[PDB]
Amino acid sequence: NEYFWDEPLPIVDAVVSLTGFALVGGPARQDHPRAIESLKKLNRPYMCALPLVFQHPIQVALQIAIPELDGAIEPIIIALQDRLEAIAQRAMKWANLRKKPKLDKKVAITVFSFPPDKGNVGTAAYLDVFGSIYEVMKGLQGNGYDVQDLPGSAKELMEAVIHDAQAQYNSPELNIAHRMSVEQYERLTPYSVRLEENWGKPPGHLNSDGQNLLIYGKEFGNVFIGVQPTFGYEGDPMRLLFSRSASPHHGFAAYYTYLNHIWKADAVLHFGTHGSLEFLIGTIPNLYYYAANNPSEATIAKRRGYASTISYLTPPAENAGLYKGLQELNELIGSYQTLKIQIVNTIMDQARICNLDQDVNLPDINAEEMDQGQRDTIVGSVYRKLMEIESRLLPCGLHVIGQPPSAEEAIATLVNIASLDREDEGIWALPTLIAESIGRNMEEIYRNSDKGILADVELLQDITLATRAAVAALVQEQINAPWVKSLCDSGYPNVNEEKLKPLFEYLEFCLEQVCADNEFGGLLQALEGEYVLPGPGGDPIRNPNVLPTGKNIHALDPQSIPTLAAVQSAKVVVDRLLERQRAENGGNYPETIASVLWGTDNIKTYGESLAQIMWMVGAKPVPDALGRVNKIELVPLEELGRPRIDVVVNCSGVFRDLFINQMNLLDQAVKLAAEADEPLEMNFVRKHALEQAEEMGIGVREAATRIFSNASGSYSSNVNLAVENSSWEDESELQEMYLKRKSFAFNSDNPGMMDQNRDMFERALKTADATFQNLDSSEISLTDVSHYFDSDPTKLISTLRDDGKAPAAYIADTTTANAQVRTLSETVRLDARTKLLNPKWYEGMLSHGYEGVRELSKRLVNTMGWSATAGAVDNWVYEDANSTFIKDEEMCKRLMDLNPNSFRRMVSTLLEVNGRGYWETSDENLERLQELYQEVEDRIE
Amino acid sequence: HMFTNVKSTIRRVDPEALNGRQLLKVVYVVLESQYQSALSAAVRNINRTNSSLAIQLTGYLIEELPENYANFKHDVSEANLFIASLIFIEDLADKVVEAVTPYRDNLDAAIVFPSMPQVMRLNKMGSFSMAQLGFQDAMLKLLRTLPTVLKYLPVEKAQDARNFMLSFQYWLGGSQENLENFLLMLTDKYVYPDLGLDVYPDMGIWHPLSMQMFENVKDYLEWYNQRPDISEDLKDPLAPCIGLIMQRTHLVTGDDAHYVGMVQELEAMGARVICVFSGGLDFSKPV
Repeated sequence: NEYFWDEPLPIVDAVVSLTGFALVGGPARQDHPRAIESLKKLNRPYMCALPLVFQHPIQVALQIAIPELDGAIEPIIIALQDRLEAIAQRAMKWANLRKKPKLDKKVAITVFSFPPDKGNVGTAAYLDVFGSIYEVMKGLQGNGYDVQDLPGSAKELMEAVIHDAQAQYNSPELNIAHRMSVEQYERLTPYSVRLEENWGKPPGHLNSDGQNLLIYGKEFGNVFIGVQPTFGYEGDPMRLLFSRSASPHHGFAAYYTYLNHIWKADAVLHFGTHGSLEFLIGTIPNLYYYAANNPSEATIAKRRGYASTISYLTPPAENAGLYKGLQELNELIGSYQTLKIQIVNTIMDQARICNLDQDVNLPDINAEEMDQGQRDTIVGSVYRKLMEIESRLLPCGLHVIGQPPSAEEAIATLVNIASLDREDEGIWALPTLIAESIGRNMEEIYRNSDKGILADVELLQDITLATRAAVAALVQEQINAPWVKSLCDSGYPNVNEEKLKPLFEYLEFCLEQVCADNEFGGLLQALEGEYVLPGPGGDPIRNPNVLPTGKNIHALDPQSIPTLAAVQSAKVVVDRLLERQRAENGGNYPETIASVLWGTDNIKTYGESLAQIMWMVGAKPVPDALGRVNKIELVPLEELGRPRIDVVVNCSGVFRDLFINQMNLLDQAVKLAAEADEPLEMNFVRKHALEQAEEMGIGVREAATRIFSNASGSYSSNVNLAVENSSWEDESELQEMYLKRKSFAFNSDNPGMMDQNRDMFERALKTADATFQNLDSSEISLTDVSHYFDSDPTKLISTLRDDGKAPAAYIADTTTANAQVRTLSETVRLDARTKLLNPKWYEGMLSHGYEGVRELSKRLVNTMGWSATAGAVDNWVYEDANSTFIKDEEMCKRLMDLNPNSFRRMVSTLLEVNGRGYWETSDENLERLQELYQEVEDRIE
Repeated sequence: HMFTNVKSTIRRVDPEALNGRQLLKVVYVVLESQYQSALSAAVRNINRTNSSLAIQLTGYLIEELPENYANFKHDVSEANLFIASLIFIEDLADKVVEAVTPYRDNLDAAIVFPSMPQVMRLNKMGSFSMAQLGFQDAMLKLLRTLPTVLKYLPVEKAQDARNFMLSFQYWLGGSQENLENFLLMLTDKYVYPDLGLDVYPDMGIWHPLSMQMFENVKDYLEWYNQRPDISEDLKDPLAPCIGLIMQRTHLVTGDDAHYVGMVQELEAMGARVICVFSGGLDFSKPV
């Protein structure tokens, strides 16, 4: 504030901090609001470079996360030259964004994976790519940028970049923006030779032509829309399991050479659609439009692509609703009521027609020989499953950047915001208040609703409807510029009105942030060489501070989790998991549970899934005076009330990158448990560790190695790549690759040395009785991305176990106040019923056209992944998918015309699940699919 | 009972990889299992984070001393630091002094916390022993007596006695970081002085009998009046109150023996004391 100023004006174009600290520290606890306030006034690009660079993976992980909270850009990832030059050149280029006139600025925008063929599908971006690019182009043009020949629409935009994309008359072909020669190539890219190990001498099959390298895209004045069809690539990850290493082909390198040394872009804009499978961009300022609900992958981009990650809202979430057979059943259950035998028999019949017999226990007994309760609980349990399907809050569509939701299409998002207690802000959820007004506990209703008690299942729905109508009253009254009258009109007149006040005062504030249009504003500020406001990810419902969007989003201080609320919520989930495991399998406790840790959900819940694993082993985090969680301790068996349970923990590469300090804590806890002087029947960790130590000839502590991940620099088991390329022969191949890639053991007694320990990995996995993951959210669910099944060891454990027994598979959901520990199959069915097979969902997607079909195949490809890793997909899922999308001749034609490439993917996927034995169906269906594959093959090729 | 108290089967903690670091060897014999686990946690943490120092820790509970006793004598012989606390068993105690006394000169330091007087006589920190001195309540008794001793000693010997008081306060704290500072303080001052082993506000209020600094008068006086070791005369608002000004650096270094003696002398005379410090050179701010 003193030396960077002179009404005074800034005398600096860009700031590079070399301290490695927060802008505003102290003794202790960084002050980010006062740093943000200062950096906003100065309004310059703020870059930070840790002094560690100019010379303990835990120390690095803790340090690097702090400047990110200040909104810092990272100009860096034996001599000083490369580091000094890297920081200097990027600081200059960032500074040049101010010194350069607006009409001379050249903004490049690269698109990934168009047309959407094979390779990795990427992340759950929920992005209308070309629809968003078009809005960006017009926004730039209408602000003073030289955008020449701006097309008439988004459809016209894609047509300009992808000639005949819909394959009507000629085959789809990408617009060639430039043809650089081998001479020009090798001259401008010094690292060309290092790529010749896998691709040989340029050009080489990829991006040819045959003499020149092809730079796909199209120029529109000072704005260039480019296309990177393939990274170089996914394409059979089995080719890289040995001597061969990964390297992008010449075409991929040639693209960024064009932007750096020929078109000379001043700024590049990417979209967070392919996440961690994206890592040559150079010294040019690198912008990303990342989803607000994906902080974890946004920070990887910050640390691997020197990126500034501007956020966009995911589409306005809607209740999934009920449809077809599910609707008829809802109506059947609806009465009852006034009809109160024969109906219960038909309710059970339609429930079996909807295949709900595998979600709720439906005996072969007739209703005539049941009690009053036996009939009440049957219809009550079927009903609660229907309401779970109907009330699932998920996006049904794609988002266009700069196009915020209306007040109307934000009520559903708002009702769930109102359905969560918040001690500070100091308000209670609407349902709890409504429940309190009639002398009830909202969680007692939840617990009873889970048991299938009709009186409580109906009461839940009534309170839900009362909540789902009251919030809409506040929204409607906001539109024309009342919610208490709605509560009375719903039947709850004794609601604490004192507490109703700050609640709706909060909800109205949230409404403005949901509908705020700051997304394009963030891009401008970045391009103008200004300072973009930093904000937190990721889940708006659980944390409305993620709103509004258009900010440079970040993750959190890895020493701030788990919170006390997180560890308490974790015990509940664990107790629920164990209860469900004892029943239907015991009732003995499992001796070992295999879990996966994702960074994403731990950011959103402040360490819940992390805290679950601590509790399984009987350990607790110990915050210091400053509130930093950097210690851990065992809890006495008296407090645990059950045996310590052994764990096998699969940490994602991303989790390892962001939270290696937590991996350190976990490994400490597990080893403490194994050393505990406790009876073996009370300590399954020690029970196993002792046995393993003898058989391996090592010490107990070393035998207690349970915390694993990818090797440093690596991400995923590559199972997702193999599934997306259909490049594997049998399940043993996938599992072999899993054991090779995921068996790198973390050591809290030697943190820097993460060595492979496949022997320990297998011995630990052999003892697993259960498999466990936490659901991130409804938007990022089991079929929305491929990472879940990628880390899934379910079938692997079957082949490892001597008894060949398949472990029980569970998925925890804490995205609402009603925490559920579902089985894997139950969750897969929930995804199928609410997304792929749901008219409300697929029609919403298809209403965006070309990119809508891509979303369909994505959900279907990931479903196939679950068949390969766990076999958790019921046959009716594929059969119904084939019904609505392929047997329907009208829908089949609509799909093939909208998007030949994505339709081709749906066909082959259905063809594949049958070919491998996951889908049994009539030959008439297989013959039709086999033909449709040829019809679309010809259109494209 | 193991059901209500978490106990460990591990007596020995070794560094995974020595590397280019110096090795500190510590032997403890203790009664409380909590300090066993806290010491171990402190040692394992230092081994995994410190880039110039590694610690080997071997320990036994007093009853375990018969196979173990043979290793005990050998561990003591190679030890830099010897620690003992709450040792109250006649033949057991005698076995301890027999094993320590030969190497009492070899040990860089020998720290015995409230035990049988026979064991207490093993205490040796630099020039300070159980000479020169003129369950939880027993530790407070000895702790509060230490400042009263400082004045009768020369400066260099006073600081040794203060370091003893300091390591005693860390021990009573019992936290993992308390014991880490305990070991690192003992190492830097008596074992590896040339290793350069090296939260404090810019200015504040300090009292030797308080482990935390105070950043305002209110918090300090609140703490002052709750002290059970002082006469009610000191808490009287009409009591003589003397302010002391000192450099923060001597507090963060631990070389504050004469400051501690100054505070004790004033209090002994019936004066309430307010010691301010600053890291800067404008001492008008704390004033």
